[PDB]
Amino acid sequence: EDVPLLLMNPEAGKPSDLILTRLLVPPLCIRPSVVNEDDLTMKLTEIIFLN
Amino acid sequence: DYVTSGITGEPLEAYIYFGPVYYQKLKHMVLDKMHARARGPRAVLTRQP
Repeated sequence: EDVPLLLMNPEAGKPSDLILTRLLVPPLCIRPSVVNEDDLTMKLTEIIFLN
Repeated sequence: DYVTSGITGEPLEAYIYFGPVYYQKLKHMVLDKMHARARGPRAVLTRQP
């Protein structure tokens, strides 16, 4: 009931979704392996390492 | 100068102004600027030429 007063459309999002606890990785066509590797690949590797 | 036309052989009505002027060839030649592309190499990331 109190979510539209936070001006969020509850069909397009929920307030629980602003905190990420799972994280999509982009496909290989978005980060080309011969640029060697793209910066997003390194940052994702470091996130896996810190996990 | 009184100047005769080379095409018709008849002289010209107005006089023509001859003299040696120092022209200098600049580096912008058309053989270095003519360019075309049908289809060729594209970028890897954004697949456009």
